[PDB]
Amino acid sequence: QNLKSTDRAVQQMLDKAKREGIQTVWDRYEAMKPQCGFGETGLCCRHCLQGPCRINPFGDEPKVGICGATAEVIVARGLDRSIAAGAAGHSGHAKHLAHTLKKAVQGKAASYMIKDRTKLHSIAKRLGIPTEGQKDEDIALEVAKAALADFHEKDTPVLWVTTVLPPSRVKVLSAHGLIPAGIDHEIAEIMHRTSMGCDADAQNLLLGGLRCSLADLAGCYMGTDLADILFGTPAPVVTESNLGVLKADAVNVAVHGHNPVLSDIIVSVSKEMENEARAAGATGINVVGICCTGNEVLMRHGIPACTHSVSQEMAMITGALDAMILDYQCIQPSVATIAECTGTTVITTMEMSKITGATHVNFAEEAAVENAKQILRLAIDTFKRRKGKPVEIPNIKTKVVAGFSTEAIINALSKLNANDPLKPLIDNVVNGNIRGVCLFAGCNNVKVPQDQNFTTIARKLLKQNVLVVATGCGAGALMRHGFMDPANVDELCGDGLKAVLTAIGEANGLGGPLPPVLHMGSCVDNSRAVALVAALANRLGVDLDRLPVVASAAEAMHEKAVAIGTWAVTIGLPTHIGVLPPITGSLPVTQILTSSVKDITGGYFIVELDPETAADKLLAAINERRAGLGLPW
Amino acid sequence: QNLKSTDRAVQQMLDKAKREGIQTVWDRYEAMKPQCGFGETGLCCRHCLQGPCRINPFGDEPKVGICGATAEVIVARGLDRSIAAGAAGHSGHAKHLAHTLKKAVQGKAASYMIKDRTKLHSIAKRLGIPTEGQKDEDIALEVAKAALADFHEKDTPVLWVTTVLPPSRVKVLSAHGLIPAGIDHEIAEIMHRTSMGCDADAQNLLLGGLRCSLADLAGCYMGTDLADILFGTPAPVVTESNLGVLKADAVNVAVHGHNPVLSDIIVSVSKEMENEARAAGATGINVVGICCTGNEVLMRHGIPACTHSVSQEMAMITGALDAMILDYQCIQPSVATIAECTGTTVITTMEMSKITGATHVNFAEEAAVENAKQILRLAIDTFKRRKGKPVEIPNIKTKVVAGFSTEAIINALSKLNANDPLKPLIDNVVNGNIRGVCLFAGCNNVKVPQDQNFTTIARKLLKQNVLVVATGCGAGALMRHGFMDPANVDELCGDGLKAVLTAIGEANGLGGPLPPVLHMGSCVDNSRAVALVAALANRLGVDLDRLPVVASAAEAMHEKAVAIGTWAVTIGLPTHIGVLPPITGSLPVTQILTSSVKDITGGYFIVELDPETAADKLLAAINERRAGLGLPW
Ligand code: SF4
Ligand code: SF4
Ligand code: FES
Ligand code: FES
Repeated sequence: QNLKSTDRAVQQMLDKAKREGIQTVWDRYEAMKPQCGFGETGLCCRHCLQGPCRINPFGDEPKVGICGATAEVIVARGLDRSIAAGAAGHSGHAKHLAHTLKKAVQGKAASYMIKDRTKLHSIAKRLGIPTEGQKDEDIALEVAKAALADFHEKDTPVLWVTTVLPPSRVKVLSAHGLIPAGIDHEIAEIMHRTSMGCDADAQNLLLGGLRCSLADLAGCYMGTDLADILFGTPAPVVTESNLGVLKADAVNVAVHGHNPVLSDIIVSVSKEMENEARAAGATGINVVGICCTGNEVLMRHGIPACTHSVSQEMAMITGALDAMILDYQCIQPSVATIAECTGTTVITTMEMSKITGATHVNFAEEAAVENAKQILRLAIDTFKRRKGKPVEIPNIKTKVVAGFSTEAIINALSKLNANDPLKPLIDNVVNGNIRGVCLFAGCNNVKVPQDQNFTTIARKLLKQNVLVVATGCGAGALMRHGFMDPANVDELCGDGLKAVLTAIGEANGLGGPLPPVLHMGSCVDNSRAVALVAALANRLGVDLDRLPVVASAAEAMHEKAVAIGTWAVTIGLPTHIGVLPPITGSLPVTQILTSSVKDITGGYFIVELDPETAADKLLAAINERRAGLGLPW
Repeated sequence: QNLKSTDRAVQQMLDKAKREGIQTVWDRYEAMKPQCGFGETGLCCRHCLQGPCRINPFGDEPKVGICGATAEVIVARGLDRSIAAGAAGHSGHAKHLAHTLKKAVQGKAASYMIKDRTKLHSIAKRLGIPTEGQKDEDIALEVAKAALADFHEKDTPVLWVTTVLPPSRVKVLSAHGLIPAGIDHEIAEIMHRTSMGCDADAQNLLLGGLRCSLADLAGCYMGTDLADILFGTPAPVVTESNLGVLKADAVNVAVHGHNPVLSDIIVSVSKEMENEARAAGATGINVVGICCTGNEVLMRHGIPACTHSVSQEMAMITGALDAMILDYQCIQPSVATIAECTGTTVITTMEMSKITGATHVNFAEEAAVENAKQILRLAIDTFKRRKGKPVEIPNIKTKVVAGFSTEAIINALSKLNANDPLKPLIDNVVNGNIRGVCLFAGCNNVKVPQDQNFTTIARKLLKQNVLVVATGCGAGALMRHGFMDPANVDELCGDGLKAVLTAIGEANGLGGPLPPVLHMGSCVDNSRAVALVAALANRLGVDLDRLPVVASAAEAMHEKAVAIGTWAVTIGLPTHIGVLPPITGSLPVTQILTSSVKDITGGYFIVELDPETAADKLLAAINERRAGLGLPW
């Protein structure tokens, strides 16, 4: 089972699923082998009913699509649609939060409110919305209106791009026509230009993809901004991760998906139904996180993380998961059939994300508390149905220190330099105690033994004094293997990084270091890493493509992860991807994405499936940036 | 060659391409055989990097996608994305025209203007925009603003849906949540909900697809409305079609694509450069149409149609096509390589639709006349380069009567009843002289011998007294085979239909009938057929799903054609498709789309590849509707 997952709790549940005959994502993967090589290389097109068209990577015909589309065009069009789909998910999430904020301050949903006034006012200021002499509810109404306005064309470009990057970067992007005009506008223009008989030039297509990836960035940053207003900006928190955070004698409720508009309420309501849970025989209601929605409530409330991404079914296999409360994105639809076997109540809540066989509860912000109670009462009923049934919760968990929003990181650094908080970080980059920064992002992928790339790469970088930050299921992988536990700094970190983590920790009252890896939150919270890197750029007076900062989507899966990787390139970062995107069937497209895009944005993809080799390539990229700054390396 | 195309001019050019070694769309099709059956049946998914996933239609594993996605989900998600892509093309076209209109009346593009004031005021009235006491430029600015507003959420739904269908139909659709909130909003929500780990219920997914198809309808109707304001509403016109409209001694310039914002200007400018063309040795500039842009200028100006859709390369093979001026959509990218062999100058004009190897001219409304002159001067230079070269223009053309906008049809009928113009049509439906109405729409498809389904089905319906209207490359197929020539009424039409065509024609001064088939314009001008059918419904006080009206996308290809077929179903029509959409791998999805959707919208798909059988099925659907109205059949 260690070929399937490096997580020992997952291995234990894989054994249980095997002897119980429950098919898993790994079993469905094995049944899919050998996979189609045309699709794997990108040399397949179904964009019209003359298809499917495929192209042999090598050999004889077919060499060209039926309409004349070359390999270059087919690969670029498929890639562009994946970016647009990712942008559609992150920005649909943000759009939902924008409507929630508007409702809240219009008096239409009293379960929601402005919790972070400071964040609200700074966002308003960033956008040029006046605050002086204004009601908070009116400032927020203006912010929500501005958020919704960025989805369409207007007299300004997308402000959640142009106001969040340095002016020099906006200038570079504008010169190449890469600033989005509107988030949904760009998504639609991608779908148009990639449809049959439209755009048929690889460079033109890919420039469109870069622009659409910035629409994805805008959606991420908008989602983080709005969630922080509504639910609070994260600060350091201590909790735990992995299946051992389940409790046989509690009602175990997983929140799973992405948008916490529901699950932040589930958290608060669950606390108030403790006595109702005790009346039914439980100790209380044990809310645990899966995937991004779990990251959101981990960051804000210290809710323990149960599992992530590829191993999500395994939480159900314990037999102790009484309910799984779903919104959207990254939910394996198998959970609805597995629930028949495990007893778990799977509940969908969003109109546009239903799963056949799951119970649907039509969540409305107007009714959030009542919806939560309905849902948790199904969870309580399910807990009662498993009175006397044995469960198998692996007794495996790690300690997790998390909550490192960019505001929190700045505050932590400010204890070393109150009026120039980024300077202590830059000082230690300059003197080599910090070699660079690496952001781990994205999913697990059934093709890669779960977590193996994240942990292999992170271990090598940490020993080379790289400051590692993480989001999404990259953070999930790292937390479940101990990388967010400060007790592991001695083992994992080079001496210079240890010195810095310790200096910052001891200045924040901890008597111990910061953890080896800084958890910056959910996938939309990749925007937080952008805020940090942009602030560093501004403090240094350089653009992001001169900073020793890289990104790694080491086990990427979702179209959202392709979008994030693409905007990391577009904003200037060397960006590793540890799974093959469907591009190897076109050398010209591969060359654009890994090489000549450097001349456009200064970033570039590093495609590398071997994680030891990927780490060396990422270190080389960091060190090239150090050399460009005149720094030792 | 008659297995490839039923058009004799196309057959002749296929022989020429064969002996010259020029590969065609039919050759690239042959090289693609056998095509992938997983894609053909819809049982393939590449929506994440764990894929590709396929499902065997029958037999053993793989039976399910790696994430758990069933055949039903995979097929519905692929279909939904095709609808969104079609919606993105028709509404990108409309959006462009909306910006052009705004520019025109803001004084920013004097080559454009309000040409149809009557149309402008009636659209304003339909939308609830005040006209009394307003400048035309201000009415138009408001109409353009309303058009752009329908692309995003706002306090009203999409007005180019809710103001163009009968209130009873809007009520049925609203009750099922099918009215779009915004055109690009729905496109993005499709891409979101079909991404990995989101919507996974076939019925829910397909309801989303129906709503997105109405976003496509809105884009079509907006495009027709705005083009009529800017360029004039079509009225009856006489011209010709097929390759014989090329002239060896003229500069032959094809306008090809969809959006006529450029090609309407090309037409007017070409007339003024006649003397410059004569100075270079030509008789003049001969502008001819390909695909929809050609339909647009055929309808408004009587520009002859050269060819359509699958046979577009054949215009170049004559050797006489001096330039091909492209905007976007349905342009085989092969034309850019074929041009090397044929001498043709292929010119792209739109930023988001480029073709490697073609010359690009960056058209701007602000500069339309100057751009046109630059483009036509390249065409003149190319004409000069072929001094003394033999050309092979097949001497094959048909006479075409076209221009039957809905306003024109109403005006024609009004000569039989001035104050109740629809009543003569309804009278003849009631007494059986008109059995029903059939709209032929959509593309040619290399899988079907070109035009064979359109002409086979049309011949059977016309003999059964069906009033046949046509758009797009369906109109192209019918015009090239003589179905728009009134001289063929005796041969083609049943006696009752002949009587009606003759009565209307003789009342309009013609001394002859209307043509056998009424050309209602381009693909967005399928919206004109909706206006006609909606007006009939309103006059009868019934919904569209009680009218004896059907649609046939008899040789469909483009994602746009899937979108149109889907909104024809959604607004209440029995809708034939003569090529397999990728749905046969899921019987549940097939059953929804061909049967249980009747219970939602009253329309339904008729999937039938045999055209004689399709005609019988369409007649049965028409006759069932007649029976529901209590009419003989
Ligand atoms: S768009 Fe071109 S390459 Fe794609 S399926 Fe259609 S014919 Fe084939
Ligand atoms: S979304 Fe599911 S079915 Fe599609 S490729 Fe990914 S794992 Fe396979
Ligand atoms: S041929 Fe397998 S992905 Fe299309
Ligand atoms: S397996 Fe051929 S279309 Fe994917």
